Amino acid sequence: KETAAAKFERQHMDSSTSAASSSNYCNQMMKSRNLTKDRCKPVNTFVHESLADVQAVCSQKNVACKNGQTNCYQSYSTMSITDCRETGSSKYPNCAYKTTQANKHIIVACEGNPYVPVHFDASV
Ligand SMILES: [Cl-]
Ligand SMILES: [Cl-]
Ligand SMILES: [Cl-]
Ligand code: NA
Repeated sequence: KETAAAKFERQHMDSSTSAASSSNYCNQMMKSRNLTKDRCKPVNTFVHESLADVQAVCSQKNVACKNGQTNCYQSYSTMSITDCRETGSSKYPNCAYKTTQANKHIIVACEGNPYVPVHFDASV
């Protein structure tokens, strides 16, 4: 049974590459992180920074989350990210994703002790 912090790591951290350099990155990563197991997760962002750098966002700019909560934090700097989105022709179990690489500020919700990211809210 997965902790919220561990779920964030599994869904959103990819420190092993500096960027998505292939159109098939999302198809491979959504599968290997078990985000296509019982259904195709429609949208998911991977962050290509160290875990420490992403955890540090919880001490950066405090902003509102989309849902009105006030435990969201926006990174001061831009980060390398890859947005993965199901294509219109995708449907389980043959999940298919579009890969879009970008450099953007990330916004995460943080909780707990230690105070760490538990939800990916958006990128700007
Ligand atoms: Cl898993
Ligand atoms: Cl996401
Ligand atoms: Cl402020
Ligand atoms: Na947790």
